[PDB]
Amino acid sequence: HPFTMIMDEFRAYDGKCVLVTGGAGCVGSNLTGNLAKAGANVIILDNLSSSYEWNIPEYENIEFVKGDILDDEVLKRVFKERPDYVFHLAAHFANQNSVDNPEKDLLVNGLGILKVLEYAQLVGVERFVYSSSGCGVYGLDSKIPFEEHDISISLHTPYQVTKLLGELYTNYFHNLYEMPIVNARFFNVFGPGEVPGKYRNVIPNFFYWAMNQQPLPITGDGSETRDWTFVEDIVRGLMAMGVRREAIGEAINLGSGTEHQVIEMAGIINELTENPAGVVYRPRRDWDAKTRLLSSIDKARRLLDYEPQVSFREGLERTHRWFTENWELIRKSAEF
Amino acid sequence: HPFTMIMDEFRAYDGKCVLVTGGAGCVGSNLTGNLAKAGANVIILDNLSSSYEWNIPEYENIEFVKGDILDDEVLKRVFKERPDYVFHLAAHFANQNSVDNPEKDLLVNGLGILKVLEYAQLVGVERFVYSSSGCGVYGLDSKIPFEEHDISISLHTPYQVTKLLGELYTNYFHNLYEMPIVNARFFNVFGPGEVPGKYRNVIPNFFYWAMNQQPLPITGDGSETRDWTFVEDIVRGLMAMGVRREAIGEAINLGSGTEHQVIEMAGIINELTENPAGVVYRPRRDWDAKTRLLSSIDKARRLLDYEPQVSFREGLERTHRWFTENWELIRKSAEF
Ligand SMILES: NC(=O)c1ccc[n+]([C@@H]2O[C@H](COP(=O)([O-])OP(=O)(O)OC[C@H]3O[C@@H](n4cnc5c(N)ncnc54)[C@H](O)[C@@H]3O)[C@@H](O)[C@H]2O)c1
Ligand SMILES: NC(=O)c1ccc[n+]([C@@H]2O[C@H](COP(=O)([O-])OP(=O)(O)OC[C@H]3O[C@@H](n4cnc5c(N)ncnc54)[C@H](O)[C@@H]3O)[C@@H](O)[C@H]2O)c1
Ligand SMILES: O=c1ccn([C@@H]2O[C@H](COP(=O)(O)OP(=O)(O)O)[C@@H](O)[C@H]2O)c(=O)[nH]1
Ligand SMILES: O=c1ccn([C@@H]2O[C@H](COP(=O)(O)OP(=O)(O)O)[C@@H](O)[C@H]2O)c(=O)[nH]1
Repeated sequence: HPFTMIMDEFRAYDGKCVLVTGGAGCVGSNLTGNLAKAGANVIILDNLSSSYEWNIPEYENIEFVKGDILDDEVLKRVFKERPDYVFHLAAHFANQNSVDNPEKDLLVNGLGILKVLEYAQLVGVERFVYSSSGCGVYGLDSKIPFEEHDISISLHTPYQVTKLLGELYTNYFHNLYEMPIVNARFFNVFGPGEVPGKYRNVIPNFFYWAMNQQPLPITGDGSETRDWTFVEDIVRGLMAMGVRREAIGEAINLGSGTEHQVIEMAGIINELTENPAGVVYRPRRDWDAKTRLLSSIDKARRLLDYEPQVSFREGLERTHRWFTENWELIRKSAEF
Repeated sequence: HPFTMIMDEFRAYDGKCVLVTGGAGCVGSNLTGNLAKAGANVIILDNLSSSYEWNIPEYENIEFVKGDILDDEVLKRVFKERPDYVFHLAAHFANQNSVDNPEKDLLVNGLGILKVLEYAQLVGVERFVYSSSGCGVYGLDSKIPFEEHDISISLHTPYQVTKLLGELYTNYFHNLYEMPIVNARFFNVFGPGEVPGKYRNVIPNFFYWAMNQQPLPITGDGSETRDWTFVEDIVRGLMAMGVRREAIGEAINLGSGTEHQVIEMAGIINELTENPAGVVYRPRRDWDAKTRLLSSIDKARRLLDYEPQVSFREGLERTHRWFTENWELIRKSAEF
């Protein structure tokens, strides 16, 4: 097998204490499962504001703490366990939600990461890994494909603003207090573990609508593109970031390095679900000025030996399977 | 006289309603005086957390509202007047204060500017001018002299972080809602109107100590440099930013474009005050990693016809005069 660094680099988590904020969500549920498999003791802190307790994997060594990253009482409760690793995935999500609710977005994404960083400073951590966003740091003035040095300060939603703000604070803690941080810049993550809903991503919403035989609403002309990254590839990146010394202090894109049109994505989902309803065209969402996103993943290749293992098609099949296996829980949980 | 654009460009403020948040402070007191002279009706919103009511100039057309930019009640009180211009100078100041009190710094600098921007959106403004910071947006990875495109996301204090955050939000309101914003990047402002104190700038603190015949404490070796910008030059820049259409959506350095050593600055102050106590050397402050600051002011030249009129020496003489004329008020007010 070629998977020597994926397997034995990660055994480094065995017996370690890992706090995952936002651990009941899409990336979090996948990450926490893999950490538990690697023998970590995992603490999830999540307020379930955009996630469901049933999504958390069932492992003896995962402890679920329902609470808010803005609440200093619960923060002391988890940080007195002295986590060796913090993966900070909790966030007010995402673009539209943030335009509607900019102050709550700042409190959760700004004051929330600041508090979590402050407690991490008090106890000391081997690593603090933050889920930043490609959309959040690359602007219309950034060249495609996006390289990590080529960030923008001219953004289109409060979510984008506060994703960058997170990097501003992790870099600050690194610079002044020598905290070993890593800034992961995710690109349109998808896969098992994202329940559909009003403020959620297009792929799970399209699966939900397609499986109710509804037409898929395309917000644009369909030629808009995204770099969609399968969640298990994201997780492999994150786990590498926790242990590689060369990741310390760095910002690193986690993407597929390929782009697909919205119309293709919709076609694949309709094909897999045997949806006869096709698509309908709607106007672009007003804040959606960045209609092409494509990452450069060469830095991740260099520092992490990161390489996506799952094709777009394979990813969508795995997503479909999760939908069919959990359809009743999803039906009940989805809030539009 | 050569001052045609300084004089008749600014008559544009005559009869206009101008809100100046942070208006009782150093830059604010100077700005509000000049706006009142130009015939503007001025509303100051200031909580006096680092300023004194005696500093506000006495003009019939200045209305002082004691209140907090985080308080939605007082925000409605000032914004129902329908200001034509907003100059947003209110800020939790500055580097050390922010390291000590990072959460309050974020609430004031982040949530505060967000709220003020939200109300400006509701009423509509001809211009929203924000006092960002050279120190806040240029890093160790930025080339000296600092040009406006060459920003950094790797900062050294929470104040630097939240100064950049302000630009992130003004750019957002410009991008999504077409708010006519301008981001002014000030470089080490000095002059009449800054009372000395624990968390204040070096020049007024040095005047206060020198006028008590105390040695001036140099935090470093004295070869550290700053681009010190006289407050009346800053004010001329700001007033141009309010009226020039070419400033809309732009980030622009307001500096002197020259650097001076700390040791020279100290020597001049000791000379003017006839201080016999000289200097003493202390360690660098731990967050003070940027020991050279120098702006490029060519963009301001191009867009605003900005040109500093007051030399470093002349500026320090004017500062000295303000100290001697207000010595008793300063003695009483200074909090160390
Ligand atoms: N999904 C993407 O395409 C994408 C892209 C870039 C970045 N990210 C980032 O990655 C992280 C995880 O994304 P995701 O897709 O799993 O989203 P998600 O919504 O599934 O996960 C976030 C979790 O945080 C929780 N949370 C929200 N506010 C909280 C608060 N105040 N206190 C505690 N918990 C709170 C939610 O309940 C949720 O379970 C987020 O930081 C997100 O911004 C995601
Ligand atoms: N002085 C400099 O060298 C420099 C450099 C770069 C940027 N700036 C920026 O320029 C602006 C003005 O600077 P300054 O030198 O006049 O500082 P200052 O402290 O004299 O002025 C700021 C004012 O804001 C007020 N304020 C603070 N918190 C408030 C709150 N929550 N609500 C309402 N009012 C509040 C203070 O009481 C004060 O009068 C600030 O935004 C500052 O960050 C200054
Ligand atoms: O109901 C939808 C939602 C999204 N999209 C398109 O899908 C792509 C990604 O949308 P998503 O909201 O998942 O992520 P983001 O826009 O934040 O990248 C964008 O081009 C959207 O215009 C769509 O066609 N229909
Ligand atoms: O008591 C002091 C305060 C400051 N400085 C020096 O003066 C310069 C500017 O300091 P200030 O705090 O005024 O502004 P900032 O450091 O935020 O630019 C820096 O090189 C400081 O090290 C000093 O020598 N003694």
